[PDB]
Amino acid sequence: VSEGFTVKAMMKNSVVRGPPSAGAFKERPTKPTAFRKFYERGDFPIALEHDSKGNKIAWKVEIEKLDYHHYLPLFFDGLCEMTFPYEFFARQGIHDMLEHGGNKILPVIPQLIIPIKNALNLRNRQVICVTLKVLQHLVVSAEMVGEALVPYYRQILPILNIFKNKNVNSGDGIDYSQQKRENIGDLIQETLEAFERYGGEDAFINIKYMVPTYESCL
Amino acid sequence: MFKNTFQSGFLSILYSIGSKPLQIWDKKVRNGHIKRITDNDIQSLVLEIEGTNVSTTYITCPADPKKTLGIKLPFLVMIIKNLKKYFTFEVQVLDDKNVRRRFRASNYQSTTRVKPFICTMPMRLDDGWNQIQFNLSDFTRRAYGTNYIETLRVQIHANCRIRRVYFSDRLYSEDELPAEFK
Amino acid sequence: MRECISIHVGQAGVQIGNACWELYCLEHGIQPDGQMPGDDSFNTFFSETGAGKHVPRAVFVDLEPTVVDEVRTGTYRQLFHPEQLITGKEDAANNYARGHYTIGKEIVDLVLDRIRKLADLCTGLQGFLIFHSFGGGTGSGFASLLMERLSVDYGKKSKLEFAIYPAPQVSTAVVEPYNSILTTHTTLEHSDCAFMVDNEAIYDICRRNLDIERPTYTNLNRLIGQIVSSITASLRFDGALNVDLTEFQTNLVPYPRIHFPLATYAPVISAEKAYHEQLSVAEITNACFEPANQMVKCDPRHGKYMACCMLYRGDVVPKDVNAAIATIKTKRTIQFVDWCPTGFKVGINYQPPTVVPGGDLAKVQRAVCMLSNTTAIAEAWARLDHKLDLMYAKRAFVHWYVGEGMEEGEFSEAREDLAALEKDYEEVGV
Amino acid sequence: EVHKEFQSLSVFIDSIPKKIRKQKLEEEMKQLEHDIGVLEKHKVI
Amino acid sequence: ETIQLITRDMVRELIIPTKDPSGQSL
Amino acid sequence: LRFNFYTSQYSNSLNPFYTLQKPTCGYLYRRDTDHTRKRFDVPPANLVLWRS
Amino acid sequence: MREIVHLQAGQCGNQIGAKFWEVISDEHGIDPTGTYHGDSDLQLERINVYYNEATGGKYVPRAVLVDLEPGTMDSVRSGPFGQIFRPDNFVFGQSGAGNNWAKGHYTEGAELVDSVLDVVRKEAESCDCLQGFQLTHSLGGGTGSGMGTLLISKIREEYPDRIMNTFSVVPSPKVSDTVVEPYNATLSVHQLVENTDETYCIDNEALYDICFRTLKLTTPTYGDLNHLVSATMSGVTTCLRFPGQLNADLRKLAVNMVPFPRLHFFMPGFAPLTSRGSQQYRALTVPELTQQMFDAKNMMAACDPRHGRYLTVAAVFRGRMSMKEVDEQMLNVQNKNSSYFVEWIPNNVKTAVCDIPPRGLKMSATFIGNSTAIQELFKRISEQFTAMFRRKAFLHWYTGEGMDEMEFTEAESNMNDLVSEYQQYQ
Ligand SMILES: Nc1nc2c(ncn2[C@@H]2O[C@H](COP(=O)(O)OP(=O)(O)OP(=O)(O)O)[C@@H](O)[C@H]2O)c(=O)[nH]1
Ligand SMILES: Nc1nc2c(ncn2[C@@H]2O[C@H](COP(=O)(O)OP(=O)(O)O)[C@@H](O)[C@H]2O)c(=O)[nH]1
Ligand SMILES: [Mg+2]
Repeated sequence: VSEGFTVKAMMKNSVVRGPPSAGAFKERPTKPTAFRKFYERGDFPIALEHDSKGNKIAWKVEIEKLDYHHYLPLFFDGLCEMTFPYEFFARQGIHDMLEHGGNKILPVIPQLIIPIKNALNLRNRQVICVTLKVLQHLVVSAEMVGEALVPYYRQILPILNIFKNKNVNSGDGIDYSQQKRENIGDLIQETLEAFERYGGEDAFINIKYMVPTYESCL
Repeated sequence: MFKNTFQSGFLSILYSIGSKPLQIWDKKVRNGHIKRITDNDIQSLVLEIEGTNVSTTYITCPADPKKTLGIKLPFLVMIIKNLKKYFTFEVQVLDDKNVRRRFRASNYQSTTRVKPFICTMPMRLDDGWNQIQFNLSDFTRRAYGTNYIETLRVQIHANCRIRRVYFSDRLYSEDELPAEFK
Repeated sequence: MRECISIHVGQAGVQIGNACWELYCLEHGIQPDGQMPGDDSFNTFFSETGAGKHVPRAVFVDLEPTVVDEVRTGTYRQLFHPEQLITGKEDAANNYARGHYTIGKEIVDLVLDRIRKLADLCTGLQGFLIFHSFGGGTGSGFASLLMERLSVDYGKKSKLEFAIYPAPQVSTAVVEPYNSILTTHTTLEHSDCAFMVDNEAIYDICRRNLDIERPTYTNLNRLIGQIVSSITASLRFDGALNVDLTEFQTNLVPYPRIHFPLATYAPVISAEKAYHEQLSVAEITNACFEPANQMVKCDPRHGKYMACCMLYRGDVVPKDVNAAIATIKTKRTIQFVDWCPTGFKVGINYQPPTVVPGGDLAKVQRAVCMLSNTTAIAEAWARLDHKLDLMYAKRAFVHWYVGEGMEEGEFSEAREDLAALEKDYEEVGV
Repeated sequence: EVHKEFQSLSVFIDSIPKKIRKQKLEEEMKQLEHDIGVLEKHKVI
Repeated sequence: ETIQLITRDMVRELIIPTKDPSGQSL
Repeated sequence: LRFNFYTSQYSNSLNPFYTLQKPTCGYLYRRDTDHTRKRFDVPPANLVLWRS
Repeated sequence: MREIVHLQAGQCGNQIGAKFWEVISDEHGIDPTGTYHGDSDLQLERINVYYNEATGGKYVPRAVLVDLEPGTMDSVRSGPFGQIFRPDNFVFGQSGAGNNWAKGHYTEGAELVDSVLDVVRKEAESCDCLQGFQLTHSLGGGTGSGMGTLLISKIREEYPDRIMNTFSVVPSPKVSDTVVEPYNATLSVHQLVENTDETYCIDNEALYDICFRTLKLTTPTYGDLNHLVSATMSGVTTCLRFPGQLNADLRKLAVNMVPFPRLHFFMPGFAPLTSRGSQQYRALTVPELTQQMFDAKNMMAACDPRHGRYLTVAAVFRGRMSMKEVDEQMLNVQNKNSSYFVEWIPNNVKTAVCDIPPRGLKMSATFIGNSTAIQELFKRISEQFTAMFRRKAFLHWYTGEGMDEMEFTEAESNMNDLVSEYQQYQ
């Protein structure tokens, strides 16, 4: 075969090889995070009660009087684990502290970009759908959050450009997995709609600069 | 096609409820997809078609390119969900002068050029679901001197949510229309 | 995802667990090191790591480091995790208040961590299994704290107790009429079901049905391992009528006050009586109803059955099951209560009972375990109440309890509580 | 030849050897019936 | 082979059984 | 033009009436058969993730 | 054309659906890998009533498999025909109800019901013209008897005009399988009446009697009973799939068989039942067929009919058969014992003829019958309810999920009235 731009390739009948590969669309190897270390030592005030109707997290302290500058930026880093208990505990901790996060999510927004991207930089589809769901939850559950994320669009959107054209060409087959919202590109579409909806008139010029095939809604 | 059919008060071609909706339809998709979804606005199945290029992916109403379907019904109604996206659809009609003429309705147009093969016209839409009304006889009466005898083909492009594309003999109000056509 | 967590309290509980987890290691083939030479039968008793090592989902708790050190330096020392077994410093020594108020107070925070670190590894865990003794201090005082703390802080899930009831004639200790009264008063509102066993009945079973003199406690722990394996067989092995861990309390306890059935394992036959006796179903389910073949010394002739739960294993043909239960219904000698006319529950497993080397039971192919709650169990509480009336009349060992934080009114509270439980027991069977 | 024996069984079957004998005769007859009916379906093998 | 029965609303294709035995071969 | 190979696997009848079941009864027992519980292929209904 | 939606809830319904889809796959010639492998062309023309089309020629069974614990669909996946079932049609929790109506109807079975409703509505609109629904479950349990009855109460409000027949499991006369079935069964049958128009009542003792007396099988399992049930479930929906000279769909068997909406309780049978030792001594004729259904020992509900009186009687047949003789036989069985039919209807028998027999058979029939003796199933369940409610036996397990006390009184009054209304036609 031919390596490339050489005179072996000058042959009228030669076979040249392509470039090797790139790391895009392939799962990047995981790293140990702070969540397991802080959990196995007994720091988090949570304990799983295995309810029959679906599992629910139990808080033995009052959630409305917790430190959101210490728990939430480190609960967000727990999303990057996919073993079994830690992903559930981190996901439901983020969901149950965003639900009761009245006027306490605004100052901690610059402290949670790094765990969000670090969880998003692993090319696992389940963790990406989970992070997209919690990012959908993040912009809605309070006020003044959406336009506070506007200067951070240039560092969370690059991985939101990868899987947006991932969907299913099933023809006339109704998607039996519409319940389990695992189609990643559809989720990216609603998440970008949510980012346009909250964020003011400076939103569109910031999804456009990052994602070039977006289209202005609203 | 559809020559030995009665062509009643309403004639339906596409429907998201059933076994094979795109049986007589062609599936052309390039950088897009075709799929069916239980909708969260009407609690029923709706055809879904979208792609990054609006002209590459579509569905044409006779599958065979040389075969054409014949509809003598004058009015065209289609239920589409407005996703605030680029959506075009185009018909082909016959005249008493035996010329196949086309009408193009484009979401990204604001102008109207009339020409002896295709007359392009703009299109606006409301928020969500809609009943877009088309009188083919009027469109062949104002732009063109002739009248309408037979519809030949209809095309639906991407960035849209199709349910129940049909033809009707006359404008049916909300009362006389059966509940399965809403 | 059908896990369960077994809690063993005291040197009755840990000695039961030592021989019960041997059967658990043998029915699944778990090596004593903890390796398996896709199977999902061991998930209800074992967990997996990346290196293929199986760690059991149990806790062995005691207040002295003596008997647990036998496990820690015995055969299975690499199977259990070191921190999964909880030891104390000085035992309660046949005292309820010492193990319930002062020295049971510091250890509960060193056991709740284990339960919470163990339950997080289980997704669909079904409940809790408790083995402890009334006749001691750790298994009666420390276990009562565990029941109270779980029932206030763990939810509406299940807690079945295989408690070792004191024998009616013989007993080891002498002050256990106090601790049995106090534990029964404590847990009769913070529990859902509790099976009873006593050791004299299993003694005369091993002497009569089996062919040896002089059995040890290891010869008694094997039958407890067999009954606990037949109880949880359905979650581990396939069957026609699976029995989950949720419908023992749904089927055996009608009322909040009565939650005390009996227990009986049917094919207690040595390998000598195995090659002679027939190999059908009907003659072994006719032996669970013999009062001599019982694991609690009582007669159901003076009592009435409320509900029964028969679990079968092996080549049980359901026609013989149907005909045997019908012929059980035909007998006048077994009489029932008016308000439970059906009375039976049948669960069938496709797995024959496994054979433990060093055991004394034969290699049998069918097995029946029967759990019935019977009004005749009220005489056991009646004779224990008579014992407490003879004891408290002369104020016998009262000073051993008030000296560490037990009030005088707790005696009256426990006595009146069990008097009310008696009154309810005779008002149930009418 | 197997079915010749099956009609010579007891008319009231209660014991365990009679039961197991009926089971093996039924298993033999059914193995042979499956083999016969599989081959009889066509002509080319 | 299949024959197309195009009616109003519903479009159905129906198959025609053939008279060939055609055999099999284990 | 049609193969349809042998199965050696009885596939339910009514006139002879043998029912295809794994052996769990008399005669055909074979005590070393595998009556254990296996691994599935579908997760349970985790409704907490399905809507989030 | 007229597609059938199949519902199964609980482990009894799951085993029944495991065996029912072992017979339909046999008769429509469906491989365990999901491919047509038959040798005819009559089996492919109306295959849409049970199998949707998948990419690659694959035929998946259109059904909903519902449970609340993973302890029984491991068996249906490990079964011989468990690979054709679609993964997304499985909906199940982790901790089950455990012989409880209150849990599986209000607390556990009500949170997961939105997933089952979503799966049903997503699947049911994939039919071209839906005919109706069919549910197999057990009243004596808690998973089926709560959750499937919740589905019964919800889908009927969803589509208020489709056919809903059920294959229910009523209790045994003497042997019990659960101590609390006088609670779950009555609380399910109180809700069954106002939503269903046809109820097939099956019980296990009658099937044991069938498999022992009429069959000479000495070691029958539950699968040998599931096969006998599946014979009737395939017999009922016969004419939908295959042509003939006298067809009958489920609407045909609904209009013809109930004079009143509260009289929709039925009890089935199956015609050819010859032992292996009685094969060569008996001839498959229509009189020897028609003798068996009007005999008590060939019936799938443990209720002797000469206590009662047949109101409406249905019978479908199979195979290319003579017709003058079958009408003669029904007239003879109608005119000999005139005391076993009511006198205010002259023609109580419905006849439908197909031409494709079940495989390995040539002549067969399936009898669906409403009568008066089915009351004996409900009278004793009411007396058991009175014997248990007068002592408030297991009531604490039911009030602990958000139930009430007057609801039980209302259920017992409605069931006593349903009891009383059937008795006037004796
Ligand atoms: N069947 C059986 N009974 C046991 C066993 N070990 C102890 N017992 C019983 O337990 C009773 C005494 O209570 P224990 O469990 O021994 O002691 P404890 O409950 O931990 O309380 P402490 O003595 O203070 O540690 C005696 O009546 C024994 O019969 C055993 O291995 N098997
Ligand atoms: N005919 C038949 N009945 C069954 C089968 N499996 C279970 N049953 C019946 O189901 C009843 C018990 O159902 P149960 O386990 O309590 O249902 P659950 O609510 O899902 O737990 C018993 O009375 C059995 O007779 C089967 O395979 N066939
Ligand atoms: Mg001790």
